[PDB]
Amino acid sequence: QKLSKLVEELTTSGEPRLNPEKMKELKKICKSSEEQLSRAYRLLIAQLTQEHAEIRLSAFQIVEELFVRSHQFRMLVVSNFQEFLELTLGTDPAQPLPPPREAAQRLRQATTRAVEGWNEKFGEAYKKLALGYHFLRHNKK
Amino acid sequence: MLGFLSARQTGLEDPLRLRRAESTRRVLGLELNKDRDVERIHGGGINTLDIEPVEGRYMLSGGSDGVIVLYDLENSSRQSYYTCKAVCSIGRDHPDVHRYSVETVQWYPHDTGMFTSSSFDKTLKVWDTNTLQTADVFNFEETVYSHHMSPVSTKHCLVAVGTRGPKVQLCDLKSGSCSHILQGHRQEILAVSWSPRYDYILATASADSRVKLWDVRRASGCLITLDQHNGKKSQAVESANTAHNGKVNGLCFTSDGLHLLTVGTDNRMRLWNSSNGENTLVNYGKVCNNSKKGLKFTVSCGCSSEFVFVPYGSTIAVYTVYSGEQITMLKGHYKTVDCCVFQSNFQELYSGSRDCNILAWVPSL
Repeated sequence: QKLSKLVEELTTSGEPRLNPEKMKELKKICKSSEEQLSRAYRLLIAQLTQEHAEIRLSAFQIVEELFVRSHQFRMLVVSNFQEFLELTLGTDPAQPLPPPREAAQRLRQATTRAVEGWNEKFGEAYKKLALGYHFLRHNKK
Repeated sequence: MLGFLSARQTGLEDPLRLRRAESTRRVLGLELNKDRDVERIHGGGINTLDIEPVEGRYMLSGGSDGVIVLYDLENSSRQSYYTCKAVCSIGRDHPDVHRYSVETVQWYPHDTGMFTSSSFDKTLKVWDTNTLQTADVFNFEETVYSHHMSPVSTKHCLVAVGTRGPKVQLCDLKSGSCSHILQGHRQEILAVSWSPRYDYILATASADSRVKLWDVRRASGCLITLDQHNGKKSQAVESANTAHNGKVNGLCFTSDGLHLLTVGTDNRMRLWNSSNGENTLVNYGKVCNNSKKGLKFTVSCGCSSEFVFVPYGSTIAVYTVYSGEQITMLKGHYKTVDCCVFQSNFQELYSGSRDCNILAWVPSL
């Protein structure tokens, strides 16, 4: 719906840059209804699973901004988020063989910095962020 | 629950009913408690965990980094949130610390004052818990995959040790004799487990796809060799009578000891009659293990229906033992899970993994 419209308007790689007005509109829409974000993750898995690395970066940034801002993606990334733990363990680490890793190295660095930020941003009881960061630092950063 | 309380209170139902039923309900509700943490001390993956059999208060943990950590599992703080602090630790600076991966660690049954631990440095060290010093060392010619002390034998205090040799070493902690060997396997013994029922029955699982039950008193080889088919494919025993179609890297007797659970690298878990080694044909589906070493898994105790918590990749898969029905998969680890140990007092599970973490699973509500 409108979630998909905003996802298309933002993830488009023809203008691959962070736009604040669209992101604040998405934040306000997600705050208006929690069900906006539960399908948004499904949209983001579309963008993470897409061929273009810029779309993956865009969907990662959208997921991060919804988790840190909307207060509805927080209840997806810091509660009922084993999908998020597995996507963190599969994104930076090697994709499970035979399937190899398809993201770009700049996207790997962006994910590393996002994990380092989220270690302190929301870690009141979610320590698997830090555990995954340590595993990366000792196995496939 | 109010029906259960009333029926206990008025005597319609044995109190046993409420205990077993509520423990089962707690186990089914087993969930990653972020309300409890285990202090991270291992620099490497945790290969083994062991909660003490008496009082269940302290837990040992052996890592691939060679260190041993001794945790306190009791909430000594008044808050509802607490961290299972590390009481002691055989660290990198302890003179007796293992040089390589600690693959198995076991509290001495009948008393908490002693515990034994084996490593890929080809040693089984016996530790005095109070002094935290080795009281004995058994060197083996080959690296140890598993050891186990009988949880039941008041009489003998042998340690069955499985190393890459085809022979099972029995090490008597009572005056020290590590010469006895049980011969009959053809490749590395990856798991050893004494029966909890019979003082002298030992089940040993090896790389040659065989599990054998020995009466260490007996002088005449294995009692029984577990057979998948029970006779449908029958051959003069030189290559047949395999327990699994791969390496058998895990053993576990059920609580009462009347059945044996073996998991092998054929991605199967089988349940065997521990008396005549007959396959009970319980399905269990597909139990993913590809471990190149021993896979330590546990069963529940004191519940209405017995469960088995088996490491399933990065998760812990919970099955019903006697029906195979997969209850659930506990998903909280980031790398493959090596060991899970069951706290039967409170239906709690502790699982260690290659991600250098020990996660507590506590029943919810």
